[PDB]
This record gives sequence, C-alpha cells and structure tokens, in this order.
Amino acid sequence: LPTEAELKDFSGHITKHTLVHEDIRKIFDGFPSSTHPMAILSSLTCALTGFYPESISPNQTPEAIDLTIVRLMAKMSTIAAWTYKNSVGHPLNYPRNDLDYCANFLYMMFSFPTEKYEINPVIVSALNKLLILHADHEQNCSTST
Amino acid sequence: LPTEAELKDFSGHITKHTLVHEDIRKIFDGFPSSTHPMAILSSLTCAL
Amino acid sequence: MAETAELNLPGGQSISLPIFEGTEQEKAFDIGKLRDATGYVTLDSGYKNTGACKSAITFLDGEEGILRYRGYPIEQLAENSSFLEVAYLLIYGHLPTEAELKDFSGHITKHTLVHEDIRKIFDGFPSSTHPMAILSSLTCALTGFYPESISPNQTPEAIDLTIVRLMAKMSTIAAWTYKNSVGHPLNYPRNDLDYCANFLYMMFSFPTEKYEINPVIVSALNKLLILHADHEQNCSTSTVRLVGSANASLYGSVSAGINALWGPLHGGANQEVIEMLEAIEKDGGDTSKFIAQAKDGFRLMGFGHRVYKNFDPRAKIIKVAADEVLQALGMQNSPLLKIATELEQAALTDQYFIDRKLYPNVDFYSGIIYKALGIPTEMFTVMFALGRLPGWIAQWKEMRENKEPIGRPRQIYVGETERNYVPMTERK
Amino acid sequence: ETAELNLPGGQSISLPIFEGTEQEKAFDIGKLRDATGYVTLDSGYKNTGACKSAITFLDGEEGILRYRGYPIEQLAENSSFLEVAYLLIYGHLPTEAELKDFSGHITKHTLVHEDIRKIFDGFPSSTHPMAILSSLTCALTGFYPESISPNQTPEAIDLTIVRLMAKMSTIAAWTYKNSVGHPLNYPRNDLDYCANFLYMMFSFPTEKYEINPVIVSALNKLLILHADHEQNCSTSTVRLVGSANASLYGSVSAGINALWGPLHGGANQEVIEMLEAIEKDGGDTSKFIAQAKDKNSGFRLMGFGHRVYKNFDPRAKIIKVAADEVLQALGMQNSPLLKIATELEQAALTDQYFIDRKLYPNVDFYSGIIYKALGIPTEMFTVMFALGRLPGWIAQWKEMRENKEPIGRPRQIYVGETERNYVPMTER
Repeated sequence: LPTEAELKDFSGHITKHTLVHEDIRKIFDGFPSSTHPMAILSSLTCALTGFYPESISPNQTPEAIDLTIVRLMAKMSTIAAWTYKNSVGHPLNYPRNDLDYCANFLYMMFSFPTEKYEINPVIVSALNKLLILHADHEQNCSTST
Repeated sequence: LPTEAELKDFSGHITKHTLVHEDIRKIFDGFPSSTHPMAILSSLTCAL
Repeated sequence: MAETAELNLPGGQSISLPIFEGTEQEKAFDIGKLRDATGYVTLDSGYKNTGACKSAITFLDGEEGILRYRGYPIEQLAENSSFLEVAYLLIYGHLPTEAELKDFSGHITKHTLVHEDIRKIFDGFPSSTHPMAILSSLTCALTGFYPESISPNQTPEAIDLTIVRLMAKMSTIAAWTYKNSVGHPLNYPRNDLDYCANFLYMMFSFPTEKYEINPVIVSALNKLLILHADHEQNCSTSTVRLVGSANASLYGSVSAGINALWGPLHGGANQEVIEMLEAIEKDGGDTSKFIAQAKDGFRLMGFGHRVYKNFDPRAKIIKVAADEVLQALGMQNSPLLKIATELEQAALTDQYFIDRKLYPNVDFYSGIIYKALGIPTEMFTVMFALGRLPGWIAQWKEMRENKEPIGRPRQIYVGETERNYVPMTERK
Repeated sequence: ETAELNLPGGQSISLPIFEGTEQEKAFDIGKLRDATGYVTLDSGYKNTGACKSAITFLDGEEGILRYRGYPIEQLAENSSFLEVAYLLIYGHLPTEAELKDFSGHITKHTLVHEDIRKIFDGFPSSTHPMAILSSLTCALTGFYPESISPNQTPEAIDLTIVRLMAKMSTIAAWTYKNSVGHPLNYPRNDLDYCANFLYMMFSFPTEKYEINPVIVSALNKLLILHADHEQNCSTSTVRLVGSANASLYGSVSAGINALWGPLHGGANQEVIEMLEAIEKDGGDTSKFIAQAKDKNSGFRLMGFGHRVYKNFDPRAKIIKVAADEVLQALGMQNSPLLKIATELEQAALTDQYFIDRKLYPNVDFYSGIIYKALGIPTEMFTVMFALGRLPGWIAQWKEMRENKEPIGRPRQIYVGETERNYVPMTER
C-alpha cells in the first residue's frame, strides 16, 4: 500500500502523462467513426513502442520501467475515451490537470466543449469500485498472453 | 501440396487482396518517418 | 566642421574624398565617386572596413563596453523598460506616449493569432525538425499570406500593420516550434496577457499541468529580449538590410536574417551553452573535467565576445535576473546553479580564461535562464531570433525610409581570360 | 605596390593595389579601421569590391559577360544548363564522364521527401509560387541537418549541391501545379534536366504531353543566360548568409527572397505587366516613351537600366533574337507583346534622353515573352529566374567557403542621439 507521498507522486506522474502525442492523435484521425473501439485501443497501444523506442531497448533500468508504467496507465485512459468520441463524431477532450484518474476518464469520455460537465461523485466512486474489481485475476488468457 | 488449380486460385485471390483500404493508408499517414517498422506492422495489423 | 582625405593612385592620379563624421566621432571617407572618377574599387575581405549605411538605431563601442538604443543606455532600458517599449523605441525612434505604447501592444495582441492555413503548413513538419528550420520556413510563408507586403508603394499605415503582424506572430510561431518537438497541442494566444507572459503561456501551458505566470520569470524574459533586441550591424542585421534593399517583404528579409542567425559563426546564437550544462549534468555534474577537457570551442559556449573587449555590458544585468530566476524556482541548491557557478568562476578567475578574454557573455547567463525554464538546446537560437526581431525590423525600416539603393557590390575577377567553347566530342 | 591615403592630422596609410586577370583594379582597405579608426562610406556598395572571384567576368562598360572565360554567346548557343552548372560550380567544362556522373546524381535526387510534400499540402492554390519556393527550400535544412554541421567534407558538400539542383526543379514544378489545382508529377529518370522539369510542370493526366525539342532548347538557353551574374544582390545575400556557415539550403532561401524584390529578379514579372498595359491602352509606343521621359507621370520604362551594364546587356541581345526564332518555331507569328518590346527598344535606343543615361534593355526585358511562349505563366517568371540562377548561387557559395572568407560584418556610422537618460512613462 503506498504512503501518502508515494500515491501522490504516482497519481501526479500519471496526471502529467495523460496527454497523448499529437502524432498519435493524427494516427487516430485515420480510423473511421464505424471502427470498433477495441481495434483502436489495441492499434494505438502498439504504436506507443514506436514513439517510446527506449521501452524495447535491452537493459531496462527500474526508473525507465517506472516511467513506462505511468505513461501506459495515463495514456490508456485518454485513448479509451478517444474510442468513444470516435463512434459518436464528438471532438476529443484534452485531459484536465485538476481531476483524479476516474473523474478525468469520465470527463474525457462524456464532456462536451459546449458546457461545464457535472462530475457526479456517485458515478466517480462506482467507477473506482468497478475498475478495482477488474484490476487483476491471476493467470487468465490475457494476463498469460 | 496444392494442385495447379488450387495454387492458381490461392495465389490469384492473394494478388487481388494485396490492395490495402485508403483509410488504412490514412492511419499509416500518421506515423512519423522515424517510427520503427515493427510498430507500424503490428499497429496496422490490429487495425484490420 | 568638415574635413577631406586625399587618395594618390599610382600613375600620378589623385582624388579628394569628403569625410563624414557621425554623432559619436566615427569618421568615414565618402568613396561615392571612387569608381566613376578613377576606375578603382575598394577591396574589403568581409566588409570589415566598409560603412554600408548611416544608422540612428544603436551605438556600440566594444573597447569602452558601451551599448545604447536611440541614445538610452542599455542598463536603464533593461532595469526599467519592457520588450515592446524597447521595440517601439528601436523601430519608431522615440520612447512612446502612453497612448502609443497602449495601441502598439494592443495591435500586437490582436495579431498574435496565426492563420489556420499556416498551422496546416506547420502540421507537415515532423516533430524532430530543428526549430530554426520551422521558424525560417513559416516566416518565409507569411509573404504568401500577405501579398500586400511585397507591393511597391505601401502606405506607412500598411508598413506599420506588417510590423505588428510580425512582432505578434513571431512569438506564436516560436512557441509552435517548441510544442512540435514535445508532441503537445498548440495553445491559442490569449487576449488578457502581455507580450512576454503570452509567450510563456503559449510555450509552457499544457492541459495536464497547471501553468502559473510567475512575474519574476516575466520580468527576467523582458530583460533577456531587451538585451538581445539590437546589436548594430552584424551578419544577420546586414542580411535583413541587403534583402530589404531589393524591396523584398519584411517577412522575406527576416527569414533571410534567421538563416544567417542559424549559422554557427554568427556569434551569440550558440545552442552549445545549454548543451554544455546538459553534458556536465549527465557526467555526474563535475565541471572541472569538461572545462579541463574543453581546452585539450568556448566562444560557442557563452565565453568571450568578438566586439566587446574586457566585459559584455549586457552580461552583468542578465546575471542578476539569472539569480532571481533560480531562486524563484526551487533551484537554489540545484546542479544547474552549482555547475553554473563553477564554469563562471573558472571564466572570472582562472587566468587561461582572463588571458584569452573568455569572460561570460550575455548568452552564458541567457542559456542558464533558458535551461532553468526547461527551454531545450534546439530552441536557444529561436529565443535569440525572437529578441533580435524588433532590431531587424528597425534596421529594415530605416534602410527603407533613407531610400538606400539596392546592395549590389563589385568584385575583382581573378579567373580564366577569354577562351572558346570546346564542344564535348573534341575534349576527352 | 600601393595607393597612399592622406587623412586630416598627420595620418597617412599605404593601401596595397590589387589588379585581376581582366585588369580590374582595387586598393585593399583590409587594415584601414585598425590603423586609422576610419571606414569607407558607400551606399549600395557602388564603389566596394566584396571579393575576388574566378567564376564570372562582367565588363559593364562594354557589355561583356563570360563564365570561367567562356563567352556567354557561345555557351548560350552551344552548351546546356547542367554543363554550364558544372562549369560554374567546379571551374572547367566537364568531360563526357563528369557530365554523365553529374546529371545522373541529379536525376536520382529529384524525388522530394513525402513530409515536404505534406508541408506543401498546406499552401493554398492562391499562394504566389515564390512564397512556396522560398519556404520549402528553407525547410530542406530541417530534412538534411548534416548540411549545417561544421566540417562539411567535399563529398558532403557535393551531395548537398546535387540534392539542391535536383529538388529545386521538382519543387518549382509543384508551385505551378499548386496554382492550377493539378496533381503533382513524380520526376522521370528517362528525361534530361530541362525536359524532366517541363514534364513535371506541364504533363497532366487528361492531355497527352509531347516533349517539344524547341521548348527544351529554348529553356536550356534561358536558364544558361540566368545561370550567374557576379556579385548581384541575391548572390551577395547567398555569400553573406553563407559566410556565417549557414546551410547551402538556408543561404539559397535568403537568395530567393532577395531575387523576389521588384528591384531585382521580380522586375521580369513587372516588365510583362507593362507590355500588357500598353497592349490594352492600344496607344502608340512613342506616347509611353514620352511618359517614360516625363519626370513623374507614374510610368517607368521597366526592364531598362542596370547597376553594372552602361551598355547593351549581352543576355538581352541573345533573348531578343531567340524570341523571334522560338515564336516562329512554335507558330506564334506577331506576338503583340514582342512588337511593343522591340518598338520600345527601337525608340529608347534612338532617343537621346535614354542614350545620355546609358539606359538599355536588361535580361528581364525580353525573357517574359519567351517564358509566356513556352506556356509559363507570369507568376512563375521569378521562379524560372531562381531555377536558372541556382547553380550560380551554388558556385558563389562554394568559392566563398573554399576561400575561407571570415563572417561578413559590414559597419555603420552612428548618426543618432548621444547618451540621454531613460524618461519614465508618467513624466512624458
């Protein structure tokens, strides 16, 4: 369990890195609105190695691995919300600096640029619970992959 | 081992389908020239 | 009280040359009749001994460490002026009225917004493109978007519009060159920040981290840019005047000046200053090894100067700001300040440095402030261009208003004398 | 041997004499400012020798032009563009093997990177071709960062030169395709330089392009006639920017911006506009010849006069005759524009006003009429000058670097305000 300082650095680093490179947004631009979100999630996820070639170098230092971990925890939230916006033809929301991980995902997914989005702490806290229940399950097909 | 007709249909069908959708070319357009080829191969392969 | 020079050309021929005395006792002889009356030209290596123009803009004396914009000492403009006030002074000749500095800074605010089509041109540059390629190429493009700017016979109204558009858009486009390199989305300029603050926002604000406008950083940037605003005649300023003398657009003449500034021989523009500080940090932060081994460059790394003997009069002012910037962030006991002080006190006390007059110049300190702000090495010459821009513009405008003729020098031919074309068959 | 210069006070200095291989004479003011504190004063460098050069001999008094001692008339009649480019750059007529090597390397490098094509995608069809040409040439330093790295190997430099000669042709054709909304052509490796340019520009899918050997010949000749002209403004820009060790790409981009100015290469566009205006007015050419003499009527005789030629321009005399031949060879009998042009020269050359002021047609006066006849629109005329002058720019840059010229740092005489104290805003 992290100390208050460990969780604040971990969650702060994740917040910083939720911004996805403009070139990945332009790759995303190529996908028709009809594309299944999972095609985009998997496709943009393997493009990250191309943008972060240090991630596949031999001799990963612990510091380098820590940076890959916060990059992927951050950017998965952003790209996941892109896959929804793509299906409905809405503009992409930039992530916010002031929202916690789950609130920021809900904002990126459901906010319009046409009005302040009302964040419902009931939905934020229900999403925290659902993600926690799915966080790990030992040696299933996806984890073994 | 294919008969002459099986290999000709198999190799003919492959020839027809070597053309990649214009939208996949536009996804490809997004990748910087510096990107490692394996990033593009894997990424375009899961877009299919 | 007018003098004359007498030139006695071998063969017995002689000419009287009128002497021109400037307002700081710089003397020239007028060779305006030399070729037509004698058949002779001067031969001058790198124009080192040639008065290309008369300027009311900037007086510089390197032996006496003096520098003035329009008579006003550099020390007093830096400590008390603002970049746009100094831009107005350099360009229009006097310290502005309250209404003048208001309208100028207001018109610049309105025009910092760059056309969507120039943003689409910018979209094509890969993220790895050196920022100076993008700065020079997009400045170049502006003449295409503002064709009126290469019209013959532009109203002074039109020329003033060109001047605010470029002062405005240079800051936007410089911020784009940084965003491109880190993959960040472009910021729209804001209507409610002043010139330097809007630049820092456009450069450093990004959706996932709070950007607060620190007034100490604003004050430091205003002094950096003031101190780079003009430096008399030099390669890049001469380029801007020469391209301008052909009636090129201001945009085209500045594009050419940027490419001159990019040259590693220019002086000042030396992104090796930030490179120095980084190479040392990575090598465990030990100065006295890089210094030791960088003997067995130096002008490229913020040490010494071509014009100024003894000391750079801009250096000791930006030294102050460099200290306030380090303390306004959390860097009082950082590797930067440590590495900085070791280098500087090799310069200011190691005799080898006192011998070859390698004192820290304004860019040694500028490179420290820039490294402090997280401005990368490949942006150093862009920050130089952004400061020098109003000087370029003032030098271009003076050149136009004095209706200087096209710069078209002569040569002495030292090639082959007349010989007939040999058709390809009859050669080898 | 020396000239002797007597200044007020006892001061006297011996300025050495230098005489070139065509008896052009200068005295060396190299040490003037260090020995005396004086400079020359010389507006537009009408009296200053910028350099020694073996590239091109220009006798403005007699109207003589040679490239490396080869008469222009003989090269224009019998040589080709790339042969002249080779001779200008490398200093001799190529052997059969050298010219095949040079044109072969140039053919390979004609393909422009897909990211430069995408930058080009951003320019609207309304953009003046020269904005596009200057902006993309500028971008090239971004794509070939080795070209600005210090210690260029001769091999490195040679690859820069072939890259630029090649890509200027492809990009110049893009600027035309942009204006008419046609898809870009890829270069064709089975076509010579001029035919490849003509195919890239004029081939479009819905009309059979035939390579016309008359058009290919006419283009080779015009490009040769534009190839070099000694120390003109744009060439002086390329050397100045280049003396800072800027990339060839950056130096040539600054050159293109100088050439665009109406007082330089931009004049060819204005000449054709004058001939069309006289065509439209319908009026006697003698009317405009009088208007031309009328100190301020609004009407200047464009394409007459030159800084150096006080006589016929040999390039104008060749293009005048070739315009007749080409229009005849293409079935364009009696160009109304050619008649007005030949009538303007007829009246001007016999009219004492013009003869006393040494006002003859220059290269710009007849060139538009031939470009027009090849299918080249007015807004491409200065692009065609840039494509011709390129190898001259390259030759001049290359010789400037091989001579190890120091950075170009012209001087001023200050004529502005003496030390005056900063006056805060509230006190003004």
